[PDB]
Amino acid sequence: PKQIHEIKDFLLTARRKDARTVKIKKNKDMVKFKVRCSKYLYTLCVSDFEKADKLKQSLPPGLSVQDL
Amino acid sequence: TKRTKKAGIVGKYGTRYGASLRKQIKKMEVSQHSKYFCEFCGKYAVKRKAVGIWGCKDCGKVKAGGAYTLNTASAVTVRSTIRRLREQTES
Amino acid sequence: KGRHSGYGKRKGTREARLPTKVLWMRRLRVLRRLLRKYRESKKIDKHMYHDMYMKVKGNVFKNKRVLMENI
Amino acid sequence: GRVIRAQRKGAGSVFKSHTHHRKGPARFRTLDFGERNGYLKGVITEVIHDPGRGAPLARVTFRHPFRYKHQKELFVAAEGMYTGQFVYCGKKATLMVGNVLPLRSIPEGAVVCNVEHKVGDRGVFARCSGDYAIVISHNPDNGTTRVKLPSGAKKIVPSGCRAMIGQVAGGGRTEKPMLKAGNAYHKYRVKRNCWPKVRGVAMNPVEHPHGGGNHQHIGHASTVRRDAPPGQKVGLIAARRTGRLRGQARA
Amino acid sequence: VQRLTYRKRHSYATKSNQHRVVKTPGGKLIYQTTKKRANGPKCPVTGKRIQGIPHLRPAEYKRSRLSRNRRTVNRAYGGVLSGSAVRERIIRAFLVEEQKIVKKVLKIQKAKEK
RNA sequence: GUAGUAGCAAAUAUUCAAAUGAGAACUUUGAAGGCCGAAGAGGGGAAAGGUUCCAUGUGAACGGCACUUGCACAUGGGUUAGUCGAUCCUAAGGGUCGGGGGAACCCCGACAGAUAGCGCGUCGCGCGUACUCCGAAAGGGAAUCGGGUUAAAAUUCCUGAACCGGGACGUGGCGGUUGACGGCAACGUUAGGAAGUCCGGAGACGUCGGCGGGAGCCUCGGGAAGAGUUAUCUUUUCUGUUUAACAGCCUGCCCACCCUGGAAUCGGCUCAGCCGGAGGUAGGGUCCAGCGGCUGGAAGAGCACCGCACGUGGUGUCCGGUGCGCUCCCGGCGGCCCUUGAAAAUCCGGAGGACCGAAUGCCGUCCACGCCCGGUCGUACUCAUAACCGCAUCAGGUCUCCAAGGUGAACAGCCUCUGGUCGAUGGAACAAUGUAGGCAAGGGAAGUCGGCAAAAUGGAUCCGUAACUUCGGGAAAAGGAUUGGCUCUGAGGGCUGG
RNA sequence: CCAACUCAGAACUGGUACGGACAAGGGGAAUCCGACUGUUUAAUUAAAACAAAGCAUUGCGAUGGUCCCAACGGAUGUUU
Ligand SMILES: [K+]
Ligand SMILES: [K+]
Ligand SMILES: [K+]
Ligand SMILES: [K+]
Ligand SMILES: [K+]
Ligand SMILES: [K+]
Ligand SMILES: [K+]
Ligand SMILES: [K+]
Ligand SMILES: [K+]
Ligand SMILES: [K+]
Ligand SMILES: [K+]
Ligand SMILES: [K+]
Ligand SMILES: [K+]
Ligand SMILES: [K+]
Ligand SMILES: [K+]
Ligand SMILES: [K+]
Ligand SMILES: [K+]
Ligand SMILES: [Mg+2]
Ligand SMILES: [Mg+2]
Ligand SMILES: [Mg+2]
Ligand SMILES: [Mg+2]
Ligand SMILES: [Mg+2]
Ligand SMILES: [Mg+2]
Ligand SMILES: [Mg+2]
Ligand SMILES: [Mg+2]
Ligand SMILES: [Mg+2]
Ligand SMILES: [Mg+2]
Ligand SMILES: [Mg+2]
Ligand SMILES: [Mg+2]
Ligand SMILES: [Mg+2]
Ligand SMILES: [Mg+2]
Ligand SMILES: [Mg+2]
Ligand SMILES: [Mg+2]
Ligand SMILES: [Mg+2]
Ligand SMILES: [Mg+2]
Ligand SMILES: [Mg+2]
Ligand SMILES: [Mg+2]
Ligand SMILES: [Mg+2]
Ligand SMILES: [Mg+2]
Ligand SMILES: [Mg+2]
Ligand SMILES: [Mg+2]
Ligand SMILES: [Mg+2]
Ligand SMILES: [Mg+2]
Ligand SMILES: [Mg+2]
Ligand SMILES: [Mg+2]
Ligand SMILES: [Mg+2]
Ligand SMILES: [Mg+2]
Ligand SMILES: [Mg+2]
Ligand SMILES: [Mg+2]
Ligand SMILES: [Mg+2]
Ligand SMILES: [Mg+2]
Ligand SMILES: [Mg+2]
Ligand SMILES: [Mg+2]
Ligand SMILES: [Mg+2]
Ligand SMILES: [Mg+2]
Ligand SMILES: [Mg+2]
Ligand SMILES: [Mg+2]
Ligand SMILES: [Mg+2]
Ligand SMILES: [Mg+2]
Ligand SMILES: [Mg+2]
Ligand SMILES: [Mg+2]
Ligand SMILES: [Mg+2]
Ligand SMILES: [Mg+2]
Ligand SMILES: [Mg+2]
Ligand SMILES: [Mg+2]
Ligand SMILES: [Mg+2]
Ligand SMILES: [Mg+2]
Ligand SMILES: [Mg+2]
Ligand SMILES: [Mg+2]
Ligand SMILES: [Mg+2]
Ligand SMILES: [Mg+2]
Ligand SMILES: [Mg+2]
Ligand SMILES: [Zn+2]
Repeated sequence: PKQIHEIKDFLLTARRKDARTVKIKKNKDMVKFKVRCSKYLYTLCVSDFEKADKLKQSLPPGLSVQDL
Repeated sequence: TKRTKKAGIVGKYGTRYGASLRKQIKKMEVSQHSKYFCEFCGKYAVKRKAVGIWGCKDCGKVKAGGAYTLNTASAVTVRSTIRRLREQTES
Repeated sequence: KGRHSGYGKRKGTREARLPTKVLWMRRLRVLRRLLRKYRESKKIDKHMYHDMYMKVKGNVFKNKRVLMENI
Repeated sequence: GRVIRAQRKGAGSVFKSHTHHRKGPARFRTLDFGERNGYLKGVITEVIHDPGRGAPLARVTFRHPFRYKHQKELFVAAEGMYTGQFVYCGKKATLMVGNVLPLRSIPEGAVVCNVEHKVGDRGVFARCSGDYAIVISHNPDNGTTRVKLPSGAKKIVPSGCRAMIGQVAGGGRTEKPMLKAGNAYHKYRVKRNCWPKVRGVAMNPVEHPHGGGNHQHIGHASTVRRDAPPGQKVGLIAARRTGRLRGQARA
Repeated sequence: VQRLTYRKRHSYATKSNQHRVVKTPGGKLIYQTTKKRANGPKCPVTGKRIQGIPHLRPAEYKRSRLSRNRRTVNRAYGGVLSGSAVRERIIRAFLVEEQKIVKKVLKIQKAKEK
């Protein structure tokens, strides 16, 4: 498992053809965006809840989004 | 203080093996465990690695010497004998 | 509080209960630590620090207080 | 009777030499054109201990005469050798401790070690710690040299035989008393299965000529003839004399 | 207290059967075999370690498993000789070569003497 | 016949109620009282065994009393691997070609000899020292971790997350001053030519002792959750309060190394050493270890607790201290040897630069990402006071890993927690003789071949200690004093603040 | 401000008890033998016997000493 630090980088990996699904984990102090790729599970942490919603609707169509 | 009157390093043998053997081995016991002058670097940092092998801690020079001393008495005589012969031949 | 510590409650030797080497190591580390800080604070010059360092190794000062008074 | 201890050693088995940790045979370079005519320079890389051998050994690196590669060698270390020293082998090598020269180029009275018996055999004589050979004289007509061996015997060898200048390092080893059975145990643990030794007079007749009797005693002269067959040849073999060596005998 | 057992059929405490105790998220202790200590690269003679290279088992140095920068030193004889050893050789090579030139020139002056 | 006789007796121990059954001192459940007491009567494995493993059932026999019982009998079920091993490598050694012996069975064993082949181009050149053999389920060694799951299997099954060795091409990146850039340096950065040949390192190594570091455990305090005790006392006692491989970043131990600088009124420094014009102290750096820190993995898991239903929801999983403590690992230094304490596979690096592109589009690329592939055999169970051997369910024999609290010098003995267990045929009496364990007035070896046996001495602290001696010892010589409980006093430290 | 447990002393106190169980040398004066540690008759002998360091003698310079082998060859010998 690897951690993505930039939202821009997370979007780039979310558009990969091998990205099988994306899962949204909402903790009590941040939201984690996890994208399952061929080799690694990339995770992005977004402390600001409001800033996380904008990224949630910006994901490419056709990618399986799940809420945890 | 003075821990032993005369036994010195051979006190590790206690009362065993007889006084003469302890006296006899004391000479070599002291010599093989002592530091020797290094002709190369100029330090008293030469100690025996194994019988006949003497290495300097500082400069790392390893020298073949006597079993329990860096230089045996015959070793000095041989060097002078060889040196004298070389001068005559190289004259 | 010091209860149950009399001669009738001791089975090992004093060394077995607390080795003399342990006590010596504590004292040297304490005294050498004290000398370094005085040298660092410039209370004592390296000339006096050297005199105290070897005396400590020589079993001259038995604790921190006596070392301070001599200085 | 049964096969005595002396007889069982020849079969090998548990009496073979213990050589697992030995560094290899210590010998001169193979005689070649460079040593026969000129000289070849080598460098001592390390002085090492060889289990079972008192004398230290020296690892020497040489430049191969005609191949692009290094040539590794293992010499019996001479007293005074040191790491980083240059060692010169050949006919024209200078007379200095550590160099290997043919006996023809070594003047009379020199101290040498690891002397060849046959030209090119790479050294058979004076190899133990503190031992050496002394060049006595040369015979240009016969092309031979006289040397004195450590035992005190004089031998004729061809002048082409090579020898290292100096004496073997590690001398004086046997002067130190062992003081303990265990020290003897460690000494022979890395040599061969020859220690401890049980006296024949302590055995039964079945296994030694000296065995048996209601008292421990040999019962017959311990001096046995040269031609005695194996199993009978025990004790002082072909003794020219016996008893304490006093007078010219101990010379 | 919880007591452990070997996780393999190796029942003897050999050097290759070393282990560490790890507490899992399940709240239990368990062994995990630990690889033996490795020396790492060392100088041919002095034996001092070669700086800049990690100490790993030989298979862990495999190119596919280790980045190139971690198994190399950017210098002549990098990873084989220390910096001091390289400096000694360079000076020795230059000075010895210069001395040969002096010897060559010196004998030419004596050669013409006739 | 002996004879229903000898005999059932080591390893502390059983009791009550109920269920089941034709039948219960012996099966099962519950309660109580004991034991093993972490070098175990606990939890595993190597040999060896071979189905003894699990479920159900059971006429007899067998389990030296009994049995409803089972390691017995009958029927059926059960062992899942690219990552654990074998497999590979070599060790002592073993088996061999040729050759030499030998009536022959056989003997020696690379020693009498046109080796095996390998590399690079595309069949040719170069290289080429007579074994491509066997030999380790403890030596060397490519890669897997939590969580869950069975009546019986799992690092093998399920889920999730990684890694290793191969194969193939694509996209992007990188280099062309044809083969990168940065740092005075130690070296740093993710890429960043290259053949035959050559060189080094790792693999790779004894033992003992002292210190230092890491992990796990033990231990102390606070917070919260449940439980125990409660006539009295107890802000109390107990249980727990979790974080895997792997990836990134940070940290930089003890050493080593680099730059500046130039040292006696010598300094620095360890428990001990020891270091310095061959450049110390000091100042500033580099590198190395990690079973160290943070984040991802990852709370979604696990555990505890409280609910609702009879699957589902909620809360918590927090903040510190302590050490000659214990187990394991590592670091560094020192002692010891007439003892110096394996090899090879494999992998990494280096020296050299034949040969090779482009006028900028090709060439090169150990970089990132994507795609494909994963043989065979072993795997159940016991590992022993009942699964191995001893003719047996024999008080014997049989390699090794994990190891809590109290007392104490102490994996001594004694007691306890986790786990295990009451399995040794039972009942009633309390004669002689016996076996094992004790005690005894006064005397004190008179006993006896003989102080055999037993008794006495015993830990620690202080004092004191002869002859003799190889000067090291003798020595714990001998001899004497002290020791509980309770309430106090003194001494011995660390980190911050000019 | 935070600390762990070693040492020393004093008062008081119990039917002089207190290393309270457990644990845990009897001591001394001599003779014989063997120096010592080690080893030995598995299942009647553990010793004064064996070994041992030390001491001494003997053979041998490889075309060799000692020894194995039916023969060929081999062990000591990776030796001097
Ligand atoms: K016979
Ligand atoms: K023997
Ligand atoms: K003997
Ligand atoms: K006799
Ligand atoms: K590097
Ligand atoms: K087994
Ligand atoms: K496999
Ligand atoms: K193996
Ligand atoms: K090994
Ligand atoms: K798993
Ligand atoms: K791992
Ligand atoms: K299995
Ligand atoms: K048994
Ligand atoms: K009776
Ligand atoms: K009597
Ligand atoms: K002993
Ligand atoms: K021979
Ligand atoms: Mg130096
Ligand atoms: Mg202690
Ligand atoms: Mg002391
Ligand atoms: Mg003898
Ligand atoms: Mg006899
Ligand atoms: Mg006879
Ligand atoms: Mg009866
Ligand atoms: Mg009986
Ligand atoms: Mg009875
Ligand atoms: Mg019983
Ligand atoms: Mg019973
Ligand atoms: Mg008991
Ligand atoms: Mg108990
Ligand atoms: Mg243990
Ligand atoms: Mg029965
Ligand atoms: Mg069963
Ligand atoms: Mg059956
Ligand atoms: Mg494996
Ligand atoms: Mg072999
Ligand atoms: Mg055969
Ligand atoms: Mg043949
Ligand atoms: Mg050959
Ligand atoms: Mg092979
Ligand atoms: Mg094999
Ligand atoms: Mg192995
Ligand atoms: Mg199982
Ligand atoms: Mg190496
Ligand atoms: Mg010791
Ligand atoms: Mg520690
Ligand atoms: Mg500095
Ligand atoms: Mg986390
Ligand atoms: Mg949860
Ligand atoms: Mg251990
Ligand atoms: Mg190059
Ligand atoms: Mg199993
Ligand atoms: Mg079981
Ligand atoms: Mg077991
Ligand atoms: Mg049988
Ligand atoms: Mg205690
Ligand atoms: Mg105990
Ligand atoms: Mg009486
Ligand atoms: Mg009485
Ligand atoms: Mg009396
Ligand atoms: Mg009498
Ligand atoms: Mg009488
Ligand atoms: Mg009498
Ligand atoms: Mg008695
Ligand atoms: Mg006495
Ligand atoms: Mg007498
Ligand atoms: Mg004796
Ligand atoms: Mg025996
Ligand atoms: Mg017997
Ligand atoms: Mg007996
Ligand atoms: Mg004598
Ligand atoms: Mg013959
Ligand atoms: Zn030197």
